[PDB]
Amino acid sequence: ALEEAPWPPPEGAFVGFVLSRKEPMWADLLALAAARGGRVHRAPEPYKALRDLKEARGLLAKDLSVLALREGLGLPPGDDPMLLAYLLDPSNTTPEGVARRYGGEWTEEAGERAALSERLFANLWGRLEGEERLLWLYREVERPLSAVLAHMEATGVRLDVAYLRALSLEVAEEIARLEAEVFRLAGHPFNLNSRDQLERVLFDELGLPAIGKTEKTGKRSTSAAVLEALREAHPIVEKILQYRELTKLKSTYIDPLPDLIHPRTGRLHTRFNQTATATGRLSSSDPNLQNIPVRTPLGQRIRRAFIAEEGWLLVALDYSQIELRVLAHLSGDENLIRVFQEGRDIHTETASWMVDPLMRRAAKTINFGVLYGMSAHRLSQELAIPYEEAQAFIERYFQSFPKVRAWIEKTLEEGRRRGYVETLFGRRRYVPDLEARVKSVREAAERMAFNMPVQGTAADLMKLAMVKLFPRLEEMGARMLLQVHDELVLEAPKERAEAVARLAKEVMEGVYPLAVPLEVEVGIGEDWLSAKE
DNA sequence: GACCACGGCGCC
DNA sequence: AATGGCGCCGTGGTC
Ligand SMILES: [Mg+2]
Ligand SMILES: [Mg+2]
Ligand SMILES: [Mg+2]
Repeated sequence: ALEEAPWPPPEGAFVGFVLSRKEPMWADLLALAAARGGRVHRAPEPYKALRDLKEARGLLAKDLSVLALREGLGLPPGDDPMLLAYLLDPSNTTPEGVARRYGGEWTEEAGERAALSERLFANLWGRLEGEERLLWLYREVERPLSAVLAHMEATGVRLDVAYLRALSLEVAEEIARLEAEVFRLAGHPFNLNSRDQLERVLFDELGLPAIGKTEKTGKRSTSAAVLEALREAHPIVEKILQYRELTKLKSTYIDPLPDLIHPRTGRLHTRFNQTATATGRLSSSDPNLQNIPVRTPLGQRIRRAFIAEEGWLLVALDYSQIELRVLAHLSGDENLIRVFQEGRDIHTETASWMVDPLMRRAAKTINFGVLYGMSAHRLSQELAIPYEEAQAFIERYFQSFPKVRAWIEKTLEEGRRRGYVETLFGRRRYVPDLEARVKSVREAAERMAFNMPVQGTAADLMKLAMVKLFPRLEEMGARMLLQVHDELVLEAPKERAEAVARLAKEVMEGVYPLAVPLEVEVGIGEDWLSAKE
């Protein structure tokens, strides 16, 4: 429909582009086009044409920006219809879906993608007419965040490859020791990576008791939860659990990651997906750097591989109990607020009449369990305690936090009536199953509905913090590298590391004052692990 | 080679 | 913390 016109397009044009593969740091830019004023302009030479653009404006704008940055061009992402649609309804996660829903078709041609971006923007922008709070999120959070994310993705993080290569060889030997032992105990070799073959050995051959079933197909489960309950029923179980941890870590982190170092940067580059979750959280992929191990000994060895550039240091910042602090704000519960106001540690309170680092991490679990409606039975089982004691603290927990219960009840009722729930800033998630006539389904929905305002507000705060923090770091010559939901990892020159850490901490803590203070813990170090002071 | 569903599990 | 939110592994299957 659009009149074909020579490259370049006029300022403000919407861009379309085709990548050889989804990851922009690795993609070949196959085609580039732009649409505006009833015309479409197709670039004869996509790479060179990139220099003609003032900004990347259109579907998946950030992806193009990342590729431009990769090529040394400071091309910032602007409007992206995906972000508008994601704010309207976070189930809007793909261009295929968004195009279908809001006025077009996602094809494989740059020109059509440019045209599509233009008309989708017009339509979506119109749908936002009147949605003042979603507009504010778009302008103050999502749109500027996309530029920040573009820089993070293009910067990447340094990884000690030789170290991981050496580690792989060690872990391989330990795994061989484990599988050889398991096979002896089974009385025959099988594929130990097959949970189906494992199922038969444990429950049919060795005749161990099958405890639970798998969700979709009803097989006898061999999950860690089950194996843990059998650890003293046969010596093969512990060996299997150790085999699981080692192969999990080797196959997911140790072996793959070193092979993903980019030839130009010498660094590892993730993608931070901005329209991928139902709550407003970011996600990370290709590879996921938001689930790097940290809990077990080997897991910590893996995390140590993430290092600062020579002459620089990593600065790691974490919000402390951001979700509970958020819950205190949203519910307005006086006591829970008094808890954070008076700089006390809540999990401690409960831990005493329940200081050990285990008698606390057990008090945290319970606190969150009752929070999510865990009954006196369902919780007394999961945790080594009688049903009585379960129902016991359940009643008091809410006796002392009455407004938390009332907030949950109010949130669900409104969710049922409106069809959606919302964060502090008005980000929405639609949850229709709050009215289902099947209890298990309805109650699953209720746990999602109630979680979203809390997890989503925490996400809103972190995103806003990232938006505020980025320009300050640029001025100081520091970089933002990673976000892990309630954590940030920065890279700073050694001489400036301490100042950067102080500043970033203050920016994060004061991003948007609540009824309770936000607290941030900060560490500095040569690697991701050591940086967690 | 690709895709899928699944069970399973890494992080927040 | 993992109840909630994700992404990736190998297996088993298909195309
Ligand atoms: Mg933490
Ligand atoms: Mg799954
Ligand atoms: Mg296969």
